[PDB]
Amino acid sequence: SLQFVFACISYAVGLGNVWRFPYLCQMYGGGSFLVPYIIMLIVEGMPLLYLELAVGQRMRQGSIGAWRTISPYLSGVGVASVVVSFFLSMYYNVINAWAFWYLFHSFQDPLPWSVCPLNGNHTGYDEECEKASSTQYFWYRKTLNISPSLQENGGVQWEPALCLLLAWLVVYLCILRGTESTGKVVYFTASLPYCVLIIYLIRGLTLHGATNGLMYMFTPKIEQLANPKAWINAATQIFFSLGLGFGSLIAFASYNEPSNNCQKHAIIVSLINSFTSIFASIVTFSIYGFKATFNYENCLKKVSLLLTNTFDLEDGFLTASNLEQVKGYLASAYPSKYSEMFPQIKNCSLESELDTAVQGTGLAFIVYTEAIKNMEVSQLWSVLYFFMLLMLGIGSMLGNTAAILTPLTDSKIISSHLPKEAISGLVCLVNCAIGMVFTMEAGNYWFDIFNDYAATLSLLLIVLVETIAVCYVYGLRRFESDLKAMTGRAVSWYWKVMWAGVSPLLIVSLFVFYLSDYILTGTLKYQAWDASQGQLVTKDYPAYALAVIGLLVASSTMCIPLAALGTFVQRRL
Amino acid sequence: SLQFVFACISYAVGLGNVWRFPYLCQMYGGGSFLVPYIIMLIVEGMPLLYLELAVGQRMRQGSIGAWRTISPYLSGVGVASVVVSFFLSMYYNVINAWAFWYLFHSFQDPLPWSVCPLNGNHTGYDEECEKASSTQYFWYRKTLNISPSLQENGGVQWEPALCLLLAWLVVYLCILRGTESTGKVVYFTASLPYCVLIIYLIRGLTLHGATNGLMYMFTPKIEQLANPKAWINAATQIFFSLGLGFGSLIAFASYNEPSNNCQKHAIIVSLINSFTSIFASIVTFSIYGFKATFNYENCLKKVSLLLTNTFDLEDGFLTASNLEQVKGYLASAYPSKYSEMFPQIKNCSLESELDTAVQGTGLAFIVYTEAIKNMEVSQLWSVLYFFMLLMLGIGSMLGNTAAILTPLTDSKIISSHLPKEAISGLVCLVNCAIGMVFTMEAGNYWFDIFNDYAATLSLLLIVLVETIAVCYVYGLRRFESDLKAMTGRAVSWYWKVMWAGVSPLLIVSLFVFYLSDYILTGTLKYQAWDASQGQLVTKDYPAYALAVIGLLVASSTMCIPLAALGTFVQRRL
Amino acid sequence: LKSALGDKAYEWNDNEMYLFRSSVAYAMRQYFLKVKNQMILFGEEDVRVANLKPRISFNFFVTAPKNVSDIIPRTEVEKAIRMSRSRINDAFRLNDNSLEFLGIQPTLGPPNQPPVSIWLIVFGVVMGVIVVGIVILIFTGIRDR
Amino acid sequence: LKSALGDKAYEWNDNEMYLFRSSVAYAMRQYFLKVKNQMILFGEEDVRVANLKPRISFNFFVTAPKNVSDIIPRTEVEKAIRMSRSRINDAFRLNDN
Ligand SMILES: CCCCCCCCCCCCCCCCCC(=O)OC[C@H](COP(=O)(O)O)OC(=O)CCCCCCCCCCCCCCCCC
Ligand SMILES: CCCCCCCCCCCCCCCCCC(=O)OC[C@H](COP(=O)(O)O)OC(=O)CCCCCCCCCCCCCCCCC
Ligand SMILES: CCCCCCCCCCCCCCCCCC(=O)OC[C@H](COP(=O)(O)O)OC(=O)CCCCCCCCCCCCCCCCC
Ligand SMILES: CCCCCCCCCCCCCCCCCC(=O)OC[C@H](COP(=O)(O)O)OC(=O)CCCCCCCCCCCCCCCCC
Ligand SMILES: CCCCCCCCCCCCCCCCCC(=O)OC[C@H](COP(=O)(O)O)OC(=O)CCCCCCCCCCCCCCCCC
Ligand SMILES: CCCCCCCCCCCCCCCCCC(=O)OC[C@H](COP(=O)(O)O)OC(=O)CCCCCCCCCCCCCCCCC
Ligand SMILES: *[C@@H]1O[C@H](CO)[C@@H](O[C@@H]2O[C@H](CO)[C@@H](O)[C@H](O)[C@H]2NC(C)=O)[C@H](O)[C@H]1NC(C)=O
Ligand SMILES: *[C@@H]1O[C@H](CO)[C@@H](O[C@@H]2O[C@H](CO)[C@@H](O)[C@H](O)[C@H]2NC(C)=O)[C@H](O)[C@H]1NC(C)=O
Ligand SMILES: *[C@@H]1O[C@H](CO)[C@@H](O[C@@H]2O[C@H](CO)[C@@H](O)[C@H](O)[C@H]2NC(C)=O)[C@H](O)[C@H]1NC(C)=O
Ligand SMILES: *[C@@H]1O[C@H](CO)[C@@H](O[C@@H]2O[C@H](CO)[C@@H](O)[C@H](O)[C@H]2NC(C)=O)[C@H](O)[C@H]1NC(C)=O
Ligand SMILES: *[C@@H]1O[C@H](CO)[C@@H](O)[C@H](O)[C@H]1NC(C)=O
Ligand SMILES: *[C@@H]1O[C@H](CO)[C@@H](O)[C@H](O)[C@H]1NC(C)=O
Ligand SMILES: *[C@@H]1O[C@H](CO)[C@@H](O)[C@H](O)[C@H]1NC(C)=O
Ligand SMILES: *[C@@H]1O[C@H](CO)[C@@H](O)[C@H](O)[C@H]1NC(C)=O
Repeated sequence: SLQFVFACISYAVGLGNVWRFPYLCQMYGGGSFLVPYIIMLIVEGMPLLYLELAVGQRMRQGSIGAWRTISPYLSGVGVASVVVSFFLSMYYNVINAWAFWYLFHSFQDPLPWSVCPLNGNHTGYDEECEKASSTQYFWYRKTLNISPSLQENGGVQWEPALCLLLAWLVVYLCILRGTESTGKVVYFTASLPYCVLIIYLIRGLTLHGATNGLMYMFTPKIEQLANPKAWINAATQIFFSLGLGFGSLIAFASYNEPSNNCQKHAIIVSLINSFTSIFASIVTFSIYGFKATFNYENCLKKVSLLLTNTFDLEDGFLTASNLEQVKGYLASAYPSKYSEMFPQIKNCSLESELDTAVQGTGLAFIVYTEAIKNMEVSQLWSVLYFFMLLMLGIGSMLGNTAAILTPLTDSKIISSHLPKEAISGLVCLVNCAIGMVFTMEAGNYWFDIFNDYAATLSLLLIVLVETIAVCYVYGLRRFESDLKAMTGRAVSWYWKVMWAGVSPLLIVSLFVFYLSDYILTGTLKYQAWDASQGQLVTKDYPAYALAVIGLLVASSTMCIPLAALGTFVQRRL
Repeated sequence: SLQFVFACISYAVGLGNVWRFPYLCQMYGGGSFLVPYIIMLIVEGMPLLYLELAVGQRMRQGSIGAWRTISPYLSGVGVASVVVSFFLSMYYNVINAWAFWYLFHSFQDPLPWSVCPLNGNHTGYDEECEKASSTQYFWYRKTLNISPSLQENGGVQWEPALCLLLAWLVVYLCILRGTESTGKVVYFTASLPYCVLIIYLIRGLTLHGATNGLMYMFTPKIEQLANPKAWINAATQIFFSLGLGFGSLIAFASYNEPSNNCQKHAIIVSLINSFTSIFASIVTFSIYGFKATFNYENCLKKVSLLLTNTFDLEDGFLTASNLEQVKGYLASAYPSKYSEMFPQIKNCSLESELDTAVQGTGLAFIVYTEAIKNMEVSQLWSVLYFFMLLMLGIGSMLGNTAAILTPLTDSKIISSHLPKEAISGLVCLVNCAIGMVFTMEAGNYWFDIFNDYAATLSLLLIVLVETIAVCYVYGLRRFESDLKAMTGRAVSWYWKVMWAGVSPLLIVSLFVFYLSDYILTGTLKYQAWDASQGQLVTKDYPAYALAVIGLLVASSTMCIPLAALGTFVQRRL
Repeated sequence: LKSALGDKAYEWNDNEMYLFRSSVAYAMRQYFLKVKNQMILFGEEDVRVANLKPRISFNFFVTAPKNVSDIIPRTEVEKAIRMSRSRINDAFRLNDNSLEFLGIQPTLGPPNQPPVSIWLIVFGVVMGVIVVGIVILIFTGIRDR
Repeated sequence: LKSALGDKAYEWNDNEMYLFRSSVAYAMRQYFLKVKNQMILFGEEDVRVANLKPRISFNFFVTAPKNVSDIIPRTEVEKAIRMSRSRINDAFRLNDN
């Protein structure tokens, strides 16, 4: 009966594990971001999930109902957890939208991203498609057509709008046909991702210069480990990938698990999450090292050609090594021609290029599409990989939607007029109509604005409130005795210390150091595309930027003290 | 519960249906052989099978036991039926041997029959491989190395010997692991042949000039319908393909079928046999018409090239049509050069070529291997088709072996010392050691000697004896009443007349006309390979040829009057 | 031309004959440089052409540069053409069957790569699994009697 | 040569220059026959070559057959080369890059 473990993996695997993790890893050197991940996981990944599953089996009640019965001070954590996932779903659906788009654009020969367009003269390729590669251009222009600045709001684009519409429609269909999609089918949906990842690992590992990718991803470079931004980002990636804080897990083990063990189950799920992350982040980086070394060799060959053309030299004389020697020998040759061309000599090195080659929030897309054009058959692997990604996305999507469809339908006041199908349609409708914003020309700016902050700050506050409450408002020994009574086992001091001792201190120390290094530099610069050059410049935020993040974080996690105040006023009459 | 019909097809499909039928069809014009087949099938194919299945359900006893209980005059028909299949198995196994061989020779690139060898000068291809095609050479030389005459016995060849050994070994394994191979697996083994035949039909139907093959196979040309040889050959092909006379069918419905209907079952099986034959004989002949028209176009282009080279003419001037016109215009041009080359002008026409292009007992091999080299991938379709053929062969093989393993083990005198595994090993051993003869250099001559006659004459005698006995020794009305009593149905006069009225007369009239037209011409000429030219010349039989066919037919069907005599002497003491 | 280039062939005017004479002169230069170690300046007017026909076909022969009575023997011209045939073909887009130098045949086409006649090893492994199944089955049969 | 033919390239001696001059003369003949409708007998000695370098590179220009002071304008040589470029490439096994 292996079905339980495959069901557990189904619970586990999401899209912050396969898509967000590689991007966030690359964003901070990789090797100098990987070790912090393991650290924060070992020290606050496991015990928090243990505690949450334990209290979920204990109370056997809804998210809001559990914290209502626990304490009066704890009325707003449930509604905060609901609105968090509510805000999540909107900007979460556009990823499925893009996967749909790339799938639809793969029924051809050749693939549209595989060849650059032509100029008006029909002589050479479009230089816009040459500064960027054959893929990056297709990503930032064809499917996005982003504006180089944020100040250019612009008009709504309609192809991604339509694709997002279809995504929301298929979401609605999957939710409307029952609150289940597993059972005798879990094997298929749980084995597909691993299988395609193995195939793509075999592919991307027989690619030249792939070793550089792994070498760069693994080496720890101790210069940004002293930056707490990577620390908080890793902590948040773990929190968001494990579904904690959202309340889906505290609600999953409510009408289930009479007296089974939560420690073993949670340990399996957390280990599988970490293994999925660390494995899926190896194929991408092998391929990314391949892309980096190819770009480097191309730069080298181009400058060698310019050199052998300008003065004169037997072809094949400046290949890869003697260049420097030649570079010297041509200095004393005739500097009256050498100095006058020196400002054109391109100066490119491998590690500097490998640092920033494909970076950005669309990393997975640009690297995978670059790897698919290198296959033997193209449409097949394309549609297979994109179907895998879309299926994982829709699975995570329905998982997220459960945690919001359930806690709104149980209240007997709101579900008196309309049944569930009606309110489900209304929420899908408002969700699409608000997420249309990312379809705008400068929509990816809103996307990267939303993602990190709305996934980080509110969740980090709610989890700390949950822990400090369950520990120092209910009593550790009381819950220990309750578990000893319900299951017949004694908790180890291992969790006894880790539930209130270390993690509550470490998380707030990291938060304070994050908010303190925020004032050591000033305001922040996000990104920009610079189509004229084809790289990622670092334009600054506009005025209303800070304001909109302020309202985001406020509306996301300023609800717990409001329930604390409501308790104060409801005790006075 | 569709399993019964697929079991019936399993009972039905053999190798005289897929391999022997196309060869025998081509041997006599095809269209002028197809209609006689339908005639003899409708008039004596169905009712004889009906009668046999009926009496098998009636007696519910062994082959020899049934005819022992029926009448005393009927003791030798069982042993004759046994020795017939015994003689069959030997020369039947070499086909599986050849299929194994061709399978083993298909794990390469390119396929060995696809390219001709070189000469010692390394300038042009071996002319031996050019007179014959790239396949015919591989068939008559590589896997056979036949001698141009029968008088050249020669030494034993060892590669086909070894392959036949492996064939007998796998026969022994399949028989030793139970007396069954079906059950929840019948779908696969019954659907494989049809599926591959559909694929090969789709292939061979998108080949240029394929219409000529079907057109030739279907048109009746009324010049050999007046030859009774085609008549007897078609009758025998039907008899041998339907497993009658061998006793396997009279024994199959013995420990089975308590009171079910035999008419419907036998009708289904006979219709399915005929449909399988007529369908499988369409893909081969489409491909064979393709091969014919290709050979014709090649002849035409070669002579056009010789013409345009010898005098002088703009290239591309003699393509396919104006040739005759040109052929005229070059007569008055300079006959002092035209007459002196006229004896070299090749004179080739489409129908004369299509008459004899691949004819011979290896027809299926030479045409299918020629069709496989024309595929997109080669090893795949090769091994698939040969595995299909080998599986059908081994199925028919175990079916044949059952009808001889059963009736020898029931006698309590012979099965007192040794169990079944021992005697099975002994019979496989003697069968291999006698079938080694076909491995000889001039072994195919022995093969074609055995096939037609041992499959025709003995079977035709045994069936007529069976019919005349069951009708005019037991009484038609008596058996009619017995069936009315056992099953509760009244036989139609349809079978009442056809069991003794028409078929007993027609079969002996055809036999007499066959043996009468044998003396209107004299002795017979069989075939010959003429490696020096690459066609099929018609060498005459040697002296001992007639003697060996005489002993074959005697030993095969001179056992019924011997039992009639044994009854005479066992009534005198 | 019709055979090789199909429905794409160029027409054969006299500029094609000029290019052909130039190709043959180059082929002779190369041979006399790389073998005889001399250096002779053949031109396109030392290749004499005769009997031009429409089915495309003619004779030619090569003389010394200015000594018109001096004719390079046939054997050496054949040698010099074997050496550079693959280049003269490419100059006209022909493939050694649409450009025949009667009396010169190409004979470098030998295919051979069977290491062990690999059919035999597959037969052997199949025979091995056959005999191991047979022995296991006679084992199980005679034992359980 | 090293770029195109890889580890198969021929060396470039003066017979290659002879063949190149012959190819260009043929290309000029064809153009003047199929466009100007004239018929001029250019030879391999009406293609003047200058500044031969080892990185393979030189200048050339074409004159009338025997009137050495008569130079075909640059534009017409470019036209005549566009017309037969795919043939000059094939003569040397080069691919337009
Ligand atoms: C991808 C994103 C979009 C996906 C797709 C979303 C679209 C789904 C949205 C569906 C919205 C409508 C759901 C239809 C449900 C079944 C329709 C049906 O059965 O109708 C029968 C039927 C429809 O009309 P018929 O044509 O006569 O059958 O309605 C009735 O006759 C029942 C009588 C209704 C009584 C009205 C009084 C109710 C309120 C009382 C006073 C309080 C007012 C507050 C109202 C509460 C509203 C919040
Ligand atoms: C996307 C956003 C998601 C939103 C989802 C949130 C859904 C639940 C929001 C409310 C949760 C916060 C709890 C606040 C406490 C309720 C206030 C109150 O009781 O009023 C005092 C109220 C008096 O307050 P006063 O106005 O100050 O006098 O007491 C009453 O007399 C009300 C009578 C109760 C009527 C029974 C109705 C049964 C439905 C209740 C179930 C709803 C809770 C869902 C929990 C599920 C677990 C089973
Ligand atoms: C490489 C992929 C993962 C490899 C592991 C394969 C699967 C391991 C199965 C887990 C074994 C547990 C089986 C069931 C028993 C439950 C365990 C238990 O009772 O715990 C309470 C157990 C009870 O001990 P007590 O203190 O005597 O009560 O707690 C412990 O003392 C064990 C502490 C071990 C800490 C975890 C192991 C690693 C810690 C050291 C630093 C690790 C470096 C990280 C680098 C990793 C690189 C990949
Ligand atoms: C590859 C060739 C295949 C060969 C397979 C043929 C196997 C059977 C061959 C014999 C069939 C011909 C029937 C001839 C009649 C037998 C002669 C006779 O009875 O002797 C008279 C014999 C007297 O003859 P006398 O020598 O003239 O006095 O009567 C006896 O007293 C013999 C005592 C009988 C002993 C019982 C033995 C039980 C085994 C008998 C079963 C064998 C028949 C198989 C049929 C299966 C149906 C159940
Ligand atoms: C591909 C074609 C080839 C396929 C492969 C074919 C090869 C299979 C052939 C197998 C032949 C041998 C079968 C072995 C059967 C099991 C062996 C076994 O269990 O032996 C135990 C055993 C073998 O010797 P062990 O090494 O002491 O075990 O034999 C005995 O000890 C039993 C004592 C035997 C008594 C002998 C007296 C029997 C006859 C009495 C007088 C009448 C004489 C007439 C004889 C009748 C012969 C027709
Ligand atoms: C094309 C593939 C085959 C097409 C046939 C599809 C399947 C047919 C299912 C058979 C129908 C029988 C269903 C069950 C009833 C049993 C029949 C029955 O009762 O028979 C006794 C039935 C009883 O009649 P009674 O004489 O009144 O007792 O006998 C007959 O009278 C029917 C005679 C029909 C003869 C067979 C049909 C063809 C004969 C005419 C010449 C045929 C030309 C051949 C050329 C063919 C070209 C392809
Ligand atoms: C690549 O390296 C060369 C050599 O270091 C750089 O040339 C130097 O450029 C700096 C300006 O940053 C000058 O101050 C130095 O004088 C230059 N070196 C010499 C020897 O003159 C070159 O600038 C680098 N590439 C780029 C794009 O800056
Ligand atoms: C192909 O057809 C031609 C024309 O019919 C044949 O030439 C005739 O051959 C016969 C011999 O069988 C002579 O008697 C005739 O005189 C020939 N015709 C003429 C016009 O002279 C030719 O023989 C045929 N091909 C072959 C191989 O025989
Ligand atoms: C032109 O070539 C011919 C032969 O190819 C040369 O004739 C030879 O001349 C020498 C002396 O001049 C004689 O000894 C030979 O016997 C001649 N050979 C033949 C075959 O007759 C002739 O000399 C050459 N002329 C020039 C100017 O080089
Ligand atoms: C050689 O070519 C030059 C120019 O290519 C010819 O010069 C022309 O001569 C005519 C009269 O002879 C003058 O009217 C033109 O003005 C001249 N052109 C130039 C550009 O000066 C010259 O005639 C040609 N010589 C021959 C013998 O054909
Ligand atoms: C060639 O195309 C370029 C496009 O950048 C254009 O600027 C230029 O004018 C064109 N040249 C001609 C001669 O049309
Ligand atoms: C690189 O330059 C050095 C210096 O002369 C030379 O020895 C070497 O062969 C050159 N390598 C290549 C590949 O040209
Ligand atoms: C060329 O090969 C053939 C083979 O038929 C042979 O008869 C002939 O002598 C060979 N020619 C030479 C010159 O070796
Ligand atoms: C065949 O010959 C006739 C007779 O002149 C001619 O009209 C026709 O074009 C020729 N066809 C071909 C394909 O050469």
